[PDB]
Amino acid sequence: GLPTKPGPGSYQFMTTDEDCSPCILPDFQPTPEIFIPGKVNNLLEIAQVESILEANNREGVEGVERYVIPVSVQDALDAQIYALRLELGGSGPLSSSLLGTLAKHYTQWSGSVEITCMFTGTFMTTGKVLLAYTPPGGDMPRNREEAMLGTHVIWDFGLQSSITLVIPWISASHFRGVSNDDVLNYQYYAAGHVTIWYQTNMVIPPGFPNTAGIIMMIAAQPNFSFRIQKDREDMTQTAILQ
Amino acid sequence: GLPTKPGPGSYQFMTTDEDCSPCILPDFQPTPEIFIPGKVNNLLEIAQVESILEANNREGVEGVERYVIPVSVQDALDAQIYALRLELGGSGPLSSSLLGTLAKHYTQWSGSVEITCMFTGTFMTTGKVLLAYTPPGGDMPRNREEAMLGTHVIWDFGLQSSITLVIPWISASHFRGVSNDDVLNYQYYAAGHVTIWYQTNMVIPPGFPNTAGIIMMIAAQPNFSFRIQKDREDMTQTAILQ
Amino acid sequence: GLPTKPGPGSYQFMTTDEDCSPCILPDFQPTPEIFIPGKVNNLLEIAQVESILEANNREGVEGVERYVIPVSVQDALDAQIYALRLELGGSGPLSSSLLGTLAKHYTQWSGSVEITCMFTGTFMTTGKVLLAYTPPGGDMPRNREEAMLGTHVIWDFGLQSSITLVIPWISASHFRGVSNDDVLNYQYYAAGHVTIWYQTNMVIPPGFPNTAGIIMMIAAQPNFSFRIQKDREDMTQTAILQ
Amino acid sequence: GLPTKPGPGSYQFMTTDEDCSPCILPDFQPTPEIFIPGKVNNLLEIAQVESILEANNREGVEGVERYVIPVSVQDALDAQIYALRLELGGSGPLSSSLLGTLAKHYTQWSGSVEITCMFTGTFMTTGKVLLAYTPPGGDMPRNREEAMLGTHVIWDFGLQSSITLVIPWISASHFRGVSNDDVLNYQYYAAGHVTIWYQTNMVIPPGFPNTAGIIMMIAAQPNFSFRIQKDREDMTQTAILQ
Amino acid sequence: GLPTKPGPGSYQFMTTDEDCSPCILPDFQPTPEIFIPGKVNNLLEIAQVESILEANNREGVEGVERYVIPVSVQDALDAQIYALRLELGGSGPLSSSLLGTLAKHYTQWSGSVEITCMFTGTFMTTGKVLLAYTPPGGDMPRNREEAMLGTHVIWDFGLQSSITLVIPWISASHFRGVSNDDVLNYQYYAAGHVTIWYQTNMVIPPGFPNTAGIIMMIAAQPNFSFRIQKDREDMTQTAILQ
Amino acid sequence: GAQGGSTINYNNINYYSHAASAAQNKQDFTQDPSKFTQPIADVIKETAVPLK
Amino acid sequence: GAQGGSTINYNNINYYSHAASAAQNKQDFTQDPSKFTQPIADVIKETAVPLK
Amino acid sequence: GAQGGSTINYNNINYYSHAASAAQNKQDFTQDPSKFTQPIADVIKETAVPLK
Amino acid sequence: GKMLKDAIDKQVAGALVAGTTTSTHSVATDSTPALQAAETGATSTARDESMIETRTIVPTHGIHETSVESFFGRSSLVGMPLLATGTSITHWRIDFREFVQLRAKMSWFTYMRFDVEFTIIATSSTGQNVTTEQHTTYQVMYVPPGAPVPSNQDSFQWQSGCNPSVFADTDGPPAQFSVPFMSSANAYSTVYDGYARFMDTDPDRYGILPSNFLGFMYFRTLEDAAHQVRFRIYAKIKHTSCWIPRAPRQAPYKKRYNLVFSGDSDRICSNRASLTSY
Amino acid sequence: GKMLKDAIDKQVAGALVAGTTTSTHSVATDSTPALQAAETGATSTARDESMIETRTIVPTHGIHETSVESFFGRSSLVGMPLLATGTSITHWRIDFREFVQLRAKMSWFTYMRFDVEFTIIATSSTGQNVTTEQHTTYQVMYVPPGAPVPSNQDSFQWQSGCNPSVFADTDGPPAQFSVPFMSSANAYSTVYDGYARFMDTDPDRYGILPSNFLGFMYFRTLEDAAHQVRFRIYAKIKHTSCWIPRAPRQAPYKKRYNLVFSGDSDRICSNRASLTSY
Ligand SMILES: CCCCCCCCCCCCCC(=O)O
Ligand SMILES: CCCCCCCCCCCCCC(=O)O
Ligand SMILES: CCCCCCCCCCCCCC(=O)O
Ligand SMILES: CCCCCCCCCCCCCC(=O)O
Ligand SMILES: CCCCCCCCCCCCCC(=O)O
Repeated sequence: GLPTKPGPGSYQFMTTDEDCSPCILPDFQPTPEIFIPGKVNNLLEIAQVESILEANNREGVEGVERYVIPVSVQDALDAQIYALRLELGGSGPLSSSLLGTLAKHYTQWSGSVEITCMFTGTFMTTGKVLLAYTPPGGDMPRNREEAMLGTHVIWDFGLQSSITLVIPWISASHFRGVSNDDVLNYQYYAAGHVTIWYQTNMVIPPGFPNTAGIIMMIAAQPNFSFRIQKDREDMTQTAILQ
Repeated sequence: GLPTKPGPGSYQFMTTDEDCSPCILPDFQPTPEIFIPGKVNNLLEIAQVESILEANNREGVEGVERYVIPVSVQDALDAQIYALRLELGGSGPLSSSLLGTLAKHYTQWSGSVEITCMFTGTFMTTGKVLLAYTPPGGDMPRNREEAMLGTHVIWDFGLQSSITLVIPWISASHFRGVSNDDVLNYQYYAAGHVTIWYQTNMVIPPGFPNTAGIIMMIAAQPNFSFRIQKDREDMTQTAILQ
Repeated sequence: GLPTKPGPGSYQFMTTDEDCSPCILPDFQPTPEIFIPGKVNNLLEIAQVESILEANNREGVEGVERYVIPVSVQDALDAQIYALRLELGGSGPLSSSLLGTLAKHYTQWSGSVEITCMFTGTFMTTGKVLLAYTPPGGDMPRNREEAMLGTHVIWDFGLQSSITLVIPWISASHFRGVSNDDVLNYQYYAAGHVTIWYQTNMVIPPGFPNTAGIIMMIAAQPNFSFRIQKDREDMTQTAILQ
Repeated sequence: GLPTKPGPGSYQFMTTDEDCSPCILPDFQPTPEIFIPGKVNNLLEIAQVESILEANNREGVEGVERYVIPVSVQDALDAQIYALRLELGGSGPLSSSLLGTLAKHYTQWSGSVEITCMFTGTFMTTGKVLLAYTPPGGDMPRNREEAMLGTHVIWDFGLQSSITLVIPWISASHFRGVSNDDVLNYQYYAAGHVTIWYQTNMVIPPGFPNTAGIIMMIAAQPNFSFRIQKDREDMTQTAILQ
Repeated sequence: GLPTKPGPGSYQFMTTDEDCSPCILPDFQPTPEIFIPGKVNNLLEIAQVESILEANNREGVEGVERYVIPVSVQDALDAQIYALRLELGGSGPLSSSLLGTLAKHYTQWSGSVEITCMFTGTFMTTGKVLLAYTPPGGDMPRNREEAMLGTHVIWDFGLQSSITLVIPWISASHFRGVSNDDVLNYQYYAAGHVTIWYQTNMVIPPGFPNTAGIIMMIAAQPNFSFRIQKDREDMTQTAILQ
Repeated sequence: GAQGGSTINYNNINYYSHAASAAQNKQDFTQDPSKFTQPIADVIKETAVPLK
Repeated sequence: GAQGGSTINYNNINYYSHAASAAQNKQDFTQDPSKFTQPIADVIKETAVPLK
Repeated sequence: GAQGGSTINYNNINYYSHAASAAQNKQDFTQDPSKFTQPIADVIKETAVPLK
Repeated sequence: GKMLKDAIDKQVAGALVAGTTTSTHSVATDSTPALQAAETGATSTARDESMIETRTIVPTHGIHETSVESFFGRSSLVGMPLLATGTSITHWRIDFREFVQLRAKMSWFTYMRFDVEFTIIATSSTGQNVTTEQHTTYQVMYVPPGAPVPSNQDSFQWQSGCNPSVFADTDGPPAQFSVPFMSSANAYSTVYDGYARFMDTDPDRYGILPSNFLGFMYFRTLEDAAHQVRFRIYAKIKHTSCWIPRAPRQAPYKKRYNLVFSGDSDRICSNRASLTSY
Repeated sequence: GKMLKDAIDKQVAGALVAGTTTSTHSVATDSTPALQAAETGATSTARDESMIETRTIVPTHGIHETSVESFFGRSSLVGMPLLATGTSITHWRIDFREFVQLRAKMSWFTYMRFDVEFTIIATSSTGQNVTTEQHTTYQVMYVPPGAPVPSNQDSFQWQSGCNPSVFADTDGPPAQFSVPFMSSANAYSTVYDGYARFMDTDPDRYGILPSNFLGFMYFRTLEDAAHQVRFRIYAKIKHTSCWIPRAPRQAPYKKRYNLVFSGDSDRICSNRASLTSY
């Protein structure tokens, strides 16, 4: 026999092993692969697809209505429409989206994200909106004067119903932590703020609905990636399923 | 010694292993192989051989008589001769044939089957018969009008004693389940119906036997195969044989 | 380390293993091989050497005399000299010869055997002898008329003292079983009969010895072989030797 | 399976093993390596950097002052400034330097060492100093007459503030022991003496500071090396750190 | 993982194993090899060096005197000087020599041996000596007439102080056993006798020392070798050394 | 075979001396079904009438 | 040998230094039965009478 | 390396997919001690006076 | 190297099932593929394409799971001798007829030529048959016909100078070994229409072909057992040639050495009340 | 590589048995193949073809199971020393004469040159000899003639600085090791018609060739044994040369170091009542 020295790690089972193993049915010949539409080779093809933010997460809003941010006729200038901490982890609105639910399976992320907004008011309803991205270091911008100092787009309601604010990868490091784990101070990875402001006002003809909606949508850009698989927090069980 | 890492599955015995193993008689030199007629390399050579269906499985029929379906002079038009659920599994008439007994050793099947019928009446006895195959979705056809809507052959009794109804592989999937396992809903794999009808009538000269027989025979076509070996249900023992 | 999977048969000791194993004296340099006469490479070189049958195995004959079959002046015609069941196993006369003792170490045999007989009467003593080999199926031949129907040689006593009856390999199968194991019905392998008869008579001058001898000798032909080593029955011990 | 013979040392864990081992994250793709200044490939690049000797190790001197050897105006001729046993081990002044702290991690050393001295008196302060290296065999030199018989440099205070005494590798063997382990008689490896003497005197203008300092510095030459890693004596713990 | 079958001898430790094994210090770089005089590659270079026989092993002789065989003026003719059983084993005079002490480490020996004798009498002392080697089979030769029948040299005392009797390898077998193990009858390997006789007489001038000495010396010839290492009998201990 | 479809492609490596030690053979061998299905002196082509 | 008939064909691979470590030899060596069966100065061809 | 002197010569054979699985690297890499010993804009050759 | 090329056989399972050619309608008196004659003993020659209008189907299904090698090429139980503690010795007569699954699989053929891989699992238990701890070597000795059988645990027959033996541990990995085709005949016989002996027609020697019987495996522990040991003997049939297919066994097996069956109720498939409904 | 080619020897067993040529009838006075003369000491030269009318037979049978290598090339028991708990030490004198099966197989030849593979199985048991649990290292030391023997379990001889030793576990896999041909002679001798010593003709040194005796194996446990250990020592003879075949042993063996036999009833095969019937 060939002299050998089995070493440490002998007979262990690692769940991420990449080893060949004997087939219990070595003569089996599977059914052919047929053409099926929509073959996926990499889950970042899904992450680049837009999905709707559960953006209207105010206490008391249930169901489909959590998907429409209110936008109204204002009686005061430069008012705020929306505020959102840029986070792939945690439990805020981004966490339940396609990108957010993929991020639940991963520990680290990098790359640019885009947010596409669609206005749902009547044809006759006009308005201009400021969408701002504030890099980290401080708090959420308090007024439109402070928010405009950051990356921002200005949206004119019109025939083209939707706008994109690209949130570019602006970062001290090549990767950030998905989670906000407190004991581990993963707030170190704070990724900034997204805020929405009235650039002029929502204006309506007499007797029209004085309230309309924005449907926010989010997706990853082609420069985006995830590392380190991890267990999804909110997919649990207390018993074996029967 | 060469450093190694024995992994999981070490020292297990799998009954389908394909491994070399030391010969307890390494100097033995066997007797030559001689020519013998009828060498078999693949059990689908047996499955393509016709065998007789135990088709007359009515309660009370014993022995050789279970192999002859009665055919009589009818006093009414368009009567039914036979009905059979197309099934390689279970315990109906197909289960005891050569193809059916091979199917007892396998879990899945695909391909076309043929049924050859031989009439055994006197030379002077005439008749025409309709043999129908109904694809699944409903019940057994209730009358010859409904059965004729399917795949079917029409048989004229004459010098050529026998007919073939080819039951073609008509199937949503590439393979079906052999068994009808209830807990697992293998009725999903229902494969249709075979029925036999009088196309005209059996007609005899005065004082001849008013009853004759069909001997049904079944075999696999060359497009047929089996997968997944499994234990035969009805080959059991309660004790070691002595 | 190289990933491995030790399988079944790990750490077993099989007595017929063919494996290399570490040498406890790896620097030793043995004495040269010198020429010695009579090198043996294969035990069938021994089996082709003639040896004497313990042929006179009658109850009461002891010692060297068991090696001489009596041959006498007969007072009746066509008398029998000897009878012997052709068997490499068991405990009859062939079992103690060189070929028989080698067969004790083996389970199966094939090939032709020869029996050489040497007459030991006086120069003046004459005779003719019939040596018969009867293929199996029945009993020992009862008279010289029945024995002559088989393979046989007729021996004339003269200057050339000896004769060969070649018992040719006549057999339904390529090999026979050495043993006559009853529980296993190895009598299936019955190999026939050898008998010796007076072809004329032994004739002597007045007052000569009226009894002389045949020394029977046996050996294997070059078409002979053995299979399956097995333990020798009669080489036993009840205690460790001291 | 390939026949094998696991030998001695099977399943042991040696802390200095050089073996490949399965990666628990085989699909991970690390962040790129960026340019960082000051990449170190070998700890002897650190050992060739000068560091300050904790040379004024007199009982009662604390803090930064342990780094300045006093030098004064003498009232007598040929006085001694400093004495130091040449030792990379133990606990004397060399032990806390960069070279000495690296030597704490190693068992054996070879090569030349250099000592650079910097005078810190006023611009107007003059002096000449004798720096001596005495190879082993005896004691520390008792007077400047005895010390001068060895390797030595003579230092003139002036514009170039510093001097080097190169302590050359002078040794019966290719390597010495770092430690002075008594039970093992590692005093066998005694490496000699370094002493400093007034070659003339320190001379000052009227009313200047009559005391100044030498800052001693040490480093390895390019012909220096260490062998056999060993545990650092003075880096201990009584409890797990929390 | 590669399928394997560890066999018998797994995990054993054999003291003569020739296997590679992991180095506990894989980065160590040893000191160079320097030139040293007298490098030995094979212990038979030592065995070919002459050493002094402890030849005067008479009861009562202690110390250096055991190295000088007495030689005297004889008052009778053809007297015996010395007798010695040719043996590399046992405990007689050859056992404590360089060749004998090497033979203590080995089980078997072959080859020619030479014995060199040096006379130590005064310049004026004359004599002739017969040195005999008797091959085995009988006893020690009893008189010079019997001893001369063997291999022998005749030594004339003179300017060349020394003589060689070559004891040639004369032997039924290629090797002999070193030991005289009684239970194993290693006296089978008896290797003969060496005896020394006065060929004429020792003759002296008046009043000279009437007794002088022979210093016997022994060594192996270039055709000599040893096999099978074995433990040295007389190098023992009752306790661990402290 | 790191996969063609229904083609298993194996290198049987026997480590022992006797051929009987080798693992099981994975070749597909020739099928002659007609020694059992058409065991008749005169061939009957499918399109012909069998008798006469 | 993945099988010719009665031909066992083996590659004896010794992993150790000493030839004595190798497994058993599977060669068939020359048979000279006649040094034992015909050990006589004058050859006697089968068709001849032996004596004279 | 069956021995040159102070030259260890190793064939690192990684059996696993990820480079991180490989054993430790035995190469000697370039030493630039002067980024730490001579970290000065103007080189000072040994035989010169350092200041001025 | 080419010498190592001798120990490697590249062997391929890529035989496919038959495909389907498209066909169209046929109205003629020329070609009558559906008319058959089962009297000849030939199976029907009619195919799909000649009976209905077919599409084209490219063959994709393999046949290898029904190759004779694959069908027999797995391990099955064939012997379960129990070693008691009173004598610490047992044996198993070597044939594949104690356990019905392998025997019924073999009943599809008349003559079979194969090699065998044997696998032995030993299990120790108490008198009440609950698993228990016992570490001991055991010895399996092949005893061929005519070799003297061991009568005790300490019999000097277990020397094994000429019988091959395997030694393994009760709580170690399973013993495993291969065996060439050993019959004196050129194949084994699954069924035998003859007598074991000349000059004898005893019913107990009808159907007994002694060239199928290669002898015995004998089993002891190397010391006297503290607990009973059960050996499970598995055989995998390999390198398989098969001739002459048969009607497979349908009635249950009753005896080890003959085909006796009950045959009280002559039927195999289940009954129904009417042939024209299920 | 060619260097690895040195460690591989391609070796072939393909020698066949002799075939048969067809022959026809012979009526002549020319050729008399059946007339023989056993007095010469030559075996009969007559063949099948010259005695009867033969068909042609192509040779198909191998001869390799009776090659001397195959006949000796398996392991057999040769020593069974028992290590008691009182001293925890035992030994076995090294020769193949305690157990009769290997000795009788060797008795077919005079001189034999071979290597040996030794295999040692250790088994622990109680005083009543029932298997028991005991995990301990043991040491087998080769003690050649003239090396001092250990007298206790803790003797400093077990240092083993020059004697080779094998250390293995009682409940581990069996120790196994090979040995070259070690005789001072150019072969071993199965039988010796001489004396062990000059100047001595004691019957106890007749037939004793001390060049067959290479010494002792000594056995201790590395601690004091709790239960007795039985070592079973197996030898497989390999790389075998054999000279001068003999009449094989027929009477049972009685003593380890000589050929003494009973010889009370001079016969080997069994008796019958009449030479002309069975
Ligand atoms: C120890 C020598 C290593 C040789 C083994 C190489 C791997 C075995 C070959 C397997 C060939 C069929 C695998 C496949 O392609 O499906
Ligand atoms: C670890 C290196 C792997 C080399 C072993 C390759 C397999 C051994 C060769 C066996 C040669 C004879 C086999 C045979 O054809 O019957
Ligand atoms: C299982 C494949 C065997 C390949 C391993 C061959 C031996 C490893 C190479 C070691 C190279 C450095 C050794 C050295 O020369 O010091
Ligand atoms: C233990 C080594 C030699 C044992 C030989 C076993 C060979 C078994 C083949 C059995 C074939 C006949 C099967 C049967 O009679 O039912
Ligand atoms: C333990 C290592 C060295 C032991 C040497 C064993 C060699 C045994 C050969 C025995 C040959 C003689 C056989 C006999 O006398 O019956």
